[PDB]
Amino acid sequence: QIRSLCELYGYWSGNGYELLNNLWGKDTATSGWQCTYLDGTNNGGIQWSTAWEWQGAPDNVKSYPYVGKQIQRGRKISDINSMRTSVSWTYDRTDIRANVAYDVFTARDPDHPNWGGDYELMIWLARYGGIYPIGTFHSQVNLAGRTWDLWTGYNGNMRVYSFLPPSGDIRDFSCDIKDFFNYLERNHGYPAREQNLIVYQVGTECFTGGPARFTCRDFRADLW
Ligand SMILES: OC[C@H]1O[C@@H](O[C@H]2[C@H](O)[C@@H](O)[C@H](O[C@H]3[C@H](O)[C@@H](O)[C@H](O[C@H]4[C@H](O)[C@@H](O)[C@H](O)O[C@@H]4CO)O[C@@H]3CO)O[C@@H]2CO)[C@H](O)[C@@H](O)[C@@H]1O
Repeated sequence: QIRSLCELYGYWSGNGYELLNNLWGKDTATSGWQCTYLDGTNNGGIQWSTAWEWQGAPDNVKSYPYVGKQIQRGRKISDINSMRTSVSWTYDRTDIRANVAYDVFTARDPDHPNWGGDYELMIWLARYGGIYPIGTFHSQVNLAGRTWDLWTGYNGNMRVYSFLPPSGDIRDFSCDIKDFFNYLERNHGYPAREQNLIVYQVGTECFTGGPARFTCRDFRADLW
């Protein structure tokens, strides 16, 4: 690896991207740790990985190490035409409580901190070990060439929309996240004209299990 980010909130940035050893829930663990590795910044993308083992509190996320596309504050979702992104990844085992997911926060306050927002949009590419997203099943949705189970609910005051694979995982994926926002704007009253983009990330929420290793063979993200 080029860089080893094994500290709590170990951080790298470059080429318009950032990487964080985001162990935000680790104090709920009874044992374990996690490191995030920058493997490469080849071909306009990021190659990275994270190794971990966690025990305790099986409904509590211990971490969400991520790669993020850096963005300028104050961009209304309605004024973003496209959020084209692709990811290729593997997990070395699936007998773990973990996901792989895109995470996007928006807020009416353009200076909202990066830990949350008024709304959260997740796109899950894996759902291992019997975990659930926030909330309850809403409906099925056709986007990005696939069918999704949309779940909705609240984390505090924040409305969370999670799009899940009905079956299996999706280890090679590409989409335009604006298709997902546009769907929410039309059918869920999502106030895109009032909401500013806060973060634009992909990573893995880790609950329990391991030793496990997530490898992101390639990540790219753009927005116009
Ligand atoms: O909290 C600040 C922290 O947030 C991090 O971002 C979180 C979002 O806050 C969060 O909404 C979301 O994590 C979800 C996860 O997707 C769900 O699978 C999980 O569901 C739990 C649920 O909470 C329980 O009630 C239920 O019984 O069990 C299920 C699991 O089976 O809930 C969590 C939130 O608790 O996604 C984001 C990534 O972790 C930020 O990354 C960080 O910066 C912030 O400090």
